[PDB]
Amino acid sequence: ALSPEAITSAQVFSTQSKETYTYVRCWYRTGNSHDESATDWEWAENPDGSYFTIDGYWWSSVKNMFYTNTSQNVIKQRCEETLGVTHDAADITYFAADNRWSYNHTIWTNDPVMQADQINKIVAFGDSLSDTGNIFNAAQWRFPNPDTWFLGHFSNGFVWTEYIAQAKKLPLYNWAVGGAAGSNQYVALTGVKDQVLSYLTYAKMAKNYKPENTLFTLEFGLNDFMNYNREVVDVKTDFSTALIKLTDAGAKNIMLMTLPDATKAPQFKYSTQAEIEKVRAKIVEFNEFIKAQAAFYIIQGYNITLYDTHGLFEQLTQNPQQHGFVNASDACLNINRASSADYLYSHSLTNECATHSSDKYVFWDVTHPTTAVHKYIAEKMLAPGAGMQRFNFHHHH
Repeated sequence: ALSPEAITSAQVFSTQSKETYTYVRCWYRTGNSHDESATDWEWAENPDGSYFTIDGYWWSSVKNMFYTNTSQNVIKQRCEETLGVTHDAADITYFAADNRWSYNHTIWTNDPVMQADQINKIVAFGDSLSDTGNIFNAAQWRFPNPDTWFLGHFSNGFVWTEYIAQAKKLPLYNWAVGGAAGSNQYVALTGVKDQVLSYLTYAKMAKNYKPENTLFTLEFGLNDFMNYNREVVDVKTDFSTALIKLTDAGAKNIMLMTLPDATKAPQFKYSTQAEIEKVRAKIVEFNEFIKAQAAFYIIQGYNITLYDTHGLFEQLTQNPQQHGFVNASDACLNINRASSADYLYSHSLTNECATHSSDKYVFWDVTHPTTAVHKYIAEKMLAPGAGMQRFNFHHHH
């Protein structure tokens, strides 16, 4: 496909010189709880009510990104003042757009010249456990259905990387691509190493970029073993290639996680016991490769953190009450089958899930965890002595 070395320094100068402007689309949850995924938007405004604009330049290889010097905190504030949402689950997100026909484009705040060693952004690689909108924009906002899945997330709200970024007051730049059944119809199945290569081309257009100051998150293989029936040896090769690529490019801070036992998801109520054991054995074997890769990069001198998401998902499915949940075996939504077509449609919650609330359910659909589970994983990764102390964070009064 495309590599950072294809981009010349003449092209970097030429792209950075094109100082233009764009508008910001402020999205918000219209409902007042995580049970309701529906979103709406308004354009960001200045304090006087006139349309807000950001100066900067655009760059892409095909999937445009806007680079600005306007701080991420300023943009969020402008969206919060414009919408004036008075409910608790506003879950506001913001994107660059010239007009109503444009899709959601990431805004990247360029780094300053005066830079030390503090973490100044989060960069996510992964699948439908991390995706915040990449398959959604490729599907022209049809997949997953925005009435039932929260604006491009394969959940009813924020994913675990977004809650980590909120807690650390950092921006999150997502490269994760949802590989859920039916995703292959919008973009062809590419490796996590292709997400690293795509990232690297965008970071080459960024100003004053120091990859040692990025917190990278990497989770892959769930969709590869669940529906793309990949072999452990091939996912191992794609995973290790990606880590060689990231660390050769100067990454120093990486967060890794084991895969949860996918076979516990409600979709496996419609599977054979043979398919259960086959999928489980792949995960168990691949988790041991994730653990070895982490220990290898710790000995090489990198700042690695590893989180046992698998151990947590066992505890959650074994005894959901012990962790603040009520149900760990059923889909909150009234979906009684495993079909790719179901992501194209809106669905009601079951009577049982409307009674307990989606915050008490482990699973949102037949595959994916609820936003409450994502928030729980983030809380555990954030806990004192759970590993994040090894990263250089800024303090905020």
